[PDB]
Amino acid sequence: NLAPLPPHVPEHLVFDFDMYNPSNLSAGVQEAWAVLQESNVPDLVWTRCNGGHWIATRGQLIREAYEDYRHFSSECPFIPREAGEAYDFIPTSMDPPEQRQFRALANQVVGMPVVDKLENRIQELACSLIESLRPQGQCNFTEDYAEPFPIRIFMLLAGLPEEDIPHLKYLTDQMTRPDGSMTFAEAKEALYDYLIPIIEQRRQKPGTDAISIVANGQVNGRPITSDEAKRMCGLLLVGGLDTVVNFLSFSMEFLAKSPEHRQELIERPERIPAACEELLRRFSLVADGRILTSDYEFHGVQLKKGDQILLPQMLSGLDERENACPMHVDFSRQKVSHTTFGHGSHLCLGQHLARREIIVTLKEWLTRIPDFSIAPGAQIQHKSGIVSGVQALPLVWDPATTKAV
Ligand code: HEM
Ligand SMILES: O=C1C[C@H]2CC[C@@H]1C2
Repeated sequence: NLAPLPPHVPEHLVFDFDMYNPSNLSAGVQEAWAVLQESNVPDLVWTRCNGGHWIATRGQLIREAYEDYRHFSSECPFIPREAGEAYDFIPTSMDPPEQRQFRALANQVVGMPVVDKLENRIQELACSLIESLRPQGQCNFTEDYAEPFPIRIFMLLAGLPEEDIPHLKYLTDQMTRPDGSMTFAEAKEALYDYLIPIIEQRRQKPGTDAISIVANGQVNGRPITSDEAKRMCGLLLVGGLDTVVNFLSFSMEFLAKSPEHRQELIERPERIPAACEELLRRFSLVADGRILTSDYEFHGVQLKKGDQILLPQMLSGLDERENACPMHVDFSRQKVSHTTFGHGSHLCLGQHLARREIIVTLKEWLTRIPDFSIAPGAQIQHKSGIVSGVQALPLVWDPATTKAV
């Protein structure tokens, strides 16, 4: 299902990439997207899939488009258009200068100072989850750790019941990795239906949770509205539930397959921070975009007003111009270049939280379960979309080689 090429699109620029079902998926999701960076592909291409849109394939263009909010607007950041149109999360669907006030608030909730406050729980949950797994010599890492670890920390931050997870998780998944089961507007509506009562409850009787803080915040000297709070929280959920979860699986899948990388972190712990950035570069997983506010010539390609462009945050760091031997994991790279957390005014607020969750996990897992591998004959399946994921990750290990702490 390729849409007919618009008249302004030169046929030499066509490359029919399906962000939702890329051809090389078997090889891995990063590898499947990396095809866009082969010598045969122009830097800026047009795909006829998903209704037709542009894709920037290079770190250079991605960074520029991100910096340029005057031309590339956040207003409609998701492909396909219907999804981008229904998308109304704050601060993500807004441009500066309006964005700024909303960002300052979300920052109060997810920011540095919150991490510093939650540090002991993160460490506590990580240790508890691992210890519980250790003696079993086998898990489903995605269901057993990747999911509960980050999610329970989020549920804690948000003051939401663990009971709600499954429901919330599903709706979130529909938004980033649509199934066909529900349209974006539908999913969005369901999420909002969930939240509305909660926001109401917390405007009345405020707590110390993230929702209470957002529901009663000030923006541009006045109180946030119910609709604004709902739009903020909807974003917080997607970030809390769907990002860190997916990243850990990719990282763990890699560690499971590379004994020498595990060893390196075991002996040279001082390398964990560097390694964490290198995994962020190598297993980058977000791809959203922007919308042209007007006709604009960019790197000699004529973009028309209303055109959408995918600016895959995932691709910057896989770009050979940015990182020599990009598909290779090297914890001792002199410079790890990526835009895994974005670039420009929308730079990820939760990055501090995400790095803490990653680093604790590496340190704590390796401490207790230094030697593990993928279950014999398990075929690991990746999934692509706005946020790419791993379907399941069966791990196996010998209990006898683990260490209780
Ligand atoms: C590995 C984990 C994560 C990745 C790769 C990631 C990636 C991103 C990216 C690429 C953007 C910008 C999108 C754009 O420019 O359209 C973003 C923005 C955002 N992320 Fe993160 N994120 C992660 C974790 C989180 C977490 C855990 C939270 C909160 C619980 C979160 C909250 C946010 C918020 C609030 C923004 C919007 C900032 C603004 O618009 O000013 N993120 N993230
Ligand atoms: O809406 C979105 C922007 C990035 C963070 C969550 C999801 C991907």
